[PDB]
Amino acid sequence: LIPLVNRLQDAFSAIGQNADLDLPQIAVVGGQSAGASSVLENFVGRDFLPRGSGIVTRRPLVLQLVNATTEYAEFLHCKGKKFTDFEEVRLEIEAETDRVTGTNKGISPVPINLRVYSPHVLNLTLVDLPGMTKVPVGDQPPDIEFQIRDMLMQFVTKENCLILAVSPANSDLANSDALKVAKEVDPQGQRTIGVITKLDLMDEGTDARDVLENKLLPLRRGYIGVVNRSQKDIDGKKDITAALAAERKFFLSHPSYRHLADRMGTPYLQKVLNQQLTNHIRDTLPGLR
Amino acid sequence: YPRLREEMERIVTTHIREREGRTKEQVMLLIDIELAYMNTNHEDFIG
Ligand SMILES: Nc1nc2c(ncn2[C@@H]2O[C@H](COP(=O)(O)OP(=O)(O)O)[C@@H](O)[C@H]2O)c(=O)[nH]1
Ligand SMILES: [Mg+2]
Repeated sequence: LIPLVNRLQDAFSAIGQNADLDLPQIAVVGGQSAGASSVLENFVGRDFLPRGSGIVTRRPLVLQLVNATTEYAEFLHCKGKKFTDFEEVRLEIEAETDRVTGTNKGISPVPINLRVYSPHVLNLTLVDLPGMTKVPVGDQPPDIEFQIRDMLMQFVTKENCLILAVSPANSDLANSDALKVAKEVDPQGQRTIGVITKLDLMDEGTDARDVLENKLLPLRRGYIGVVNRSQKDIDGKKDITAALAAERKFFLSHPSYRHLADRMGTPYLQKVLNQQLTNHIRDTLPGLR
Repeated sequence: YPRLREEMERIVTTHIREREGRTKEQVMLLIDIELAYMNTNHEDFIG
């Protein structure tokens, strides 16, 4: 079923003018290879982002959804071309990245603007940022760490902006740069939500049960655990439906997560973000009405 | 108490919003009343 706040965007689309909801911007932040771009991919529901091991995200991708009757994408460059095949979108993203950054692992602050039209996508804006690193590699100047942080500090330091802190499960939580940034810009935990991405790669004999129960490093809004497609599966062209079925099997099966099964997965993350967004319009509805 | 501060501020601001919708009607209606009739009986050259 369609949640009410989506039904509103459908209605305002039917009206066609002079009305729209005011929603926050969503930013995803994490360390390199954490799995952030597989989180945006899962959330949107279309496999159009470049993904894989190593530096991939070299530029800020400002994905802007729009509600419409037909599914397609477009860029603010290559004006007028309507992309109905998202593989072309993915290749265009890679080509646009290379045209500016170069091929020797360069990083640039100039954002890439993409707009996606689809039936039930409210007007949510999503931002993808290029990870975080400590040691320069390739044709990267020594001070790349500060430039990447400075890129982050232009999005997560604004209000009206949710933050997803993405952190791998097979790396002790104390090392996460996502939480460090979220804690620095959102000390009270008001906007931050935590995502734990690689629960299937835990070294045999360990788990993240202590982190999923919000005990080890208490965060106001809790932690949500997800399992995405491995490198082989993405190279094997596995469909999202199979990935979701696998995620459900994993959480339902793992002995340490059976009692948390109903709070874990991508769909639950969707519910949490729908409730979060629904609660940012409550005091504005009287004006719309 | 983050939950209680959040709710309390949401409620008091939603109320202030529902009242802006009533405060602005009487300002429009007072200007309309100013346009309905021309009263030259006081504090004017003729009066
Ligand atoms: N097995 C497994 N691999 C994952 C999971 N999440 C992410 N990965 C791997 O992480 C790799 C890189 O993730 P990526 O999306 O690039 O994170 P980014 O570097 O922030 O873009 C992908 O190739 C995935 O195969 C997971 O839940 N399980
Ligand atoms: Mg990335």
